[PDB]
Amino acid sequence: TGRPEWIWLALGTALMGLGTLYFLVKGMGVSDPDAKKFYAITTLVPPIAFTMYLSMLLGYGLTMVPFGGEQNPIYWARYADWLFTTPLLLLDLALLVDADQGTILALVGADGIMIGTGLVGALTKVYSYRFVWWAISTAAMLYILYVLFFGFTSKAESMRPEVASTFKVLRNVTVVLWSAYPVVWLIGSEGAGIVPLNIETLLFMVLDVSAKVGFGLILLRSRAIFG
Ligand SMILES: *C/C=C(C)/C=C/C=C(C)/C=C/C1=C(C)CCCC1(C)C
Repeated sequence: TGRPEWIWLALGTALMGLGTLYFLVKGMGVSDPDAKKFYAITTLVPPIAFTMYLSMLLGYGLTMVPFGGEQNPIYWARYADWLFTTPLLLLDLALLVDADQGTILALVGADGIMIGTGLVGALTKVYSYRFVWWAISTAAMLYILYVLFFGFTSKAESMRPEVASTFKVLRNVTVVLWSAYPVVWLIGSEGAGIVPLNIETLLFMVLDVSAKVGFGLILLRSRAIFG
């Protein structure tokens, strides 16, 4: 076919593939057991994004959903990707500040609701209900951010400054990048259709890559990962 944003899918697959190998390589030359924990988790995040980007580049994970008088193109492979990568990122932040089991389970659960309702909204045919789902998905997100900001940050103070300070950088990159997603969804293909798919795809890879490979790098090159 050759859709305009394939170029962006091509750069997403590429960046994610590099990050994967570099983390893999760096992670298997590490003997520390906790370092090993963070490395296994993080190195798992980019490959999952890689395959989902590949398929899309190659033509899968796309479906035409009717609404607005149009047959709209929704890249659902995007959710099959985030469903597994967002909770692995949360877990990565949660292990850092020694979050409790209830917090994690709730952060991950809340995270399950967000990608699920978001997907249901991306699939919904009554135009206005799409925004209802989008609404529930976003509120689930605000709960997660509130927890990362209010809860986690507090427990990171029971950690060394090197640890509390690697966390606030990662928590900040997460608050800023996550904040953007619901807005992209809104003004683009899933929502208003103001921003065309090709610019939306570009916006999405820039965030996906910053939030994954960007997040991983900062985390795995830190000394705070060591037990
Ligand atoms: C590697 C991928 C990351 C860090 C993805 C983060 C994705 C989000 C924070 C997505 C959020 C969404 C909403 C708040 C509502 C509408 C639909 C979503 C799934 C785009």
